[PDB]
Amino acid sequence: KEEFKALKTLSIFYQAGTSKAGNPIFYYVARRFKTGQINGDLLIYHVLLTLKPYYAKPYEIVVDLTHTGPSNRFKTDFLSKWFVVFPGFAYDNVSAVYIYNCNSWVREYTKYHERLLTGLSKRLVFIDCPGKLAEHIEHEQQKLPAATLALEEDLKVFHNALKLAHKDTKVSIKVGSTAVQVTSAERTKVLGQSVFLNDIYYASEIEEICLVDENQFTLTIANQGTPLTFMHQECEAIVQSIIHIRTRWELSQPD
Amino acid sequence: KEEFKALKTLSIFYQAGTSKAGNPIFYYVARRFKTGQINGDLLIYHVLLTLKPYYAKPYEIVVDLTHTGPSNRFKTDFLSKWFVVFPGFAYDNVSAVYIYNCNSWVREYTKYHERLLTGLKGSKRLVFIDCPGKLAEHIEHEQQKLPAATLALEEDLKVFHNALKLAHKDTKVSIKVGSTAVQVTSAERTKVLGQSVFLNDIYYASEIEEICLVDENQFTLTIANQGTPLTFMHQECEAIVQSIIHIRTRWELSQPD
Repeated sequence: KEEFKALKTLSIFYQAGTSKAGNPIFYYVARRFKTGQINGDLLIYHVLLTLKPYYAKPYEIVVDLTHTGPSNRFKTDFLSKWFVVFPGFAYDNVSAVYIYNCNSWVREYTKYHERLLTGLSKRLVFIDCPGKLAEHIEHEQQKLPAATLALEEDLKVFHNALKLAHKDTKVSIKVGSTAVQVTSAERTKVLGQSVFLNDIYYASEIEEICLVDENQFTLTIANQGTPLTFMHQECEAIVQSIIHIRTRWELSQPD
Repeated sequence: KEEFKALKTLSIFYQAGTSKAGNPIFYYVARRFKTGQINGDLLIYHVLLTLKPYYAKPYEIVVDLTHTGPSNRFKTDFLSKWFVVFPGFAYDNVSAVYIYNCNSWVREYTKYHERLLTGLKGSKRLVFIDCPGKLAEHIEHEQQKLPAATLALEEDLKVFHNALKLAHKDTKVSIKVGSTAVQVTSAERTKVLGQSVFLNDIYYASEIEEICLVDENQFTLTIANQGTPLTFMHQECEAIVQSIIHIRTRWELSQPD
């Protein structure tokens, strides 16, 4: 009764709204699940009791993947457990699954767990732009977490950047007051589908900001051994942006 | 060596500038020391080694008491050790101690440890400072170097001027709401170590647990880890609450996952 009550306050999984096709919607906020902190069974049970009143009828799911990383992963055994516990009709009634803010780590996780994720049917809809969600759920019916919605406000956008790696990738770098977002300007495949990835780095994860030259800068990210390196005609302006953002953050942290 | 080297990185005690009387200036940032988490002797050693080159000649200290509370206290035996660990001349050589942002808790700490602070009460060398400007006056052509976090609390402030903090004894205060904190600055003076000063209590958006509008003229603030809630009276309470709710919401929207 202790930890279970808590999962509801957390808002990891909750019902809210109705889709344009008339089905109740549920939101799964991936970053709120902490692999080693929260007990798997409790989450499964909380999801179960939330969906139970509805899953004998058509329903839809919005998976909010913003900022989802290894600390939010479903371990191999837990992942497969998810596909066995709910009755069969429960899985059959999911009319659509909307994937929001899919990113590089999640893409790798799906490749590694590819054998199992095969089940996911033209039911998977990747929302490559916060606007396209409207094409399925009227704006006023939407209930993505306020903290997710906040990441889209007051962005300074730099198009035509190039992320350097074994394979270079064209990207847009977006600096907001609390985070840096690097969005692919080219599609990759995630589960057989072509989508735009959106990697998010909170000011609090940016350990170092280096300006190499007029058109190249790097970012050292907590828990990532290799720096992120980018090229752009306005790298000093991009570096200034990120420095201001991280400085405003540091000046607001606990004593 | 790995634990000691970190103290310099924490920026608790640092040198910066020269007074108008021509003496180096050192900054002690009170809120940056956390009792029961930092070997007390290590702070003394870090302070000792940074004053060593200068304490044989007159020097000055700026103590930033911004947001200082019980988690930053000098325990009795540690507070005592600070009076016996330095070379005699090192104390006499302290030409002045500027005290910035003294607050209610520090005032109480001072009454409670009155016995060990006797030699500070009524000292001509303790100068209580109101704003970064008055401190800069004593420093070379106004070149104060208070921590940037302290100076950020000073800008873009919405100020409510004639509020009344309610208690057994009511207090005239001005309520200031900034993007990251709320400040309650006394309008009347009180004694601290024998001097009549203004107190500035600071509450970070993160400590603001609950906000309640009582009447059109009254609101309450519940601060984390402080039992008694704060209650104020003022004609524009609806607006004071609206402004603090905004500041709190923005903070909540940025917490970790």
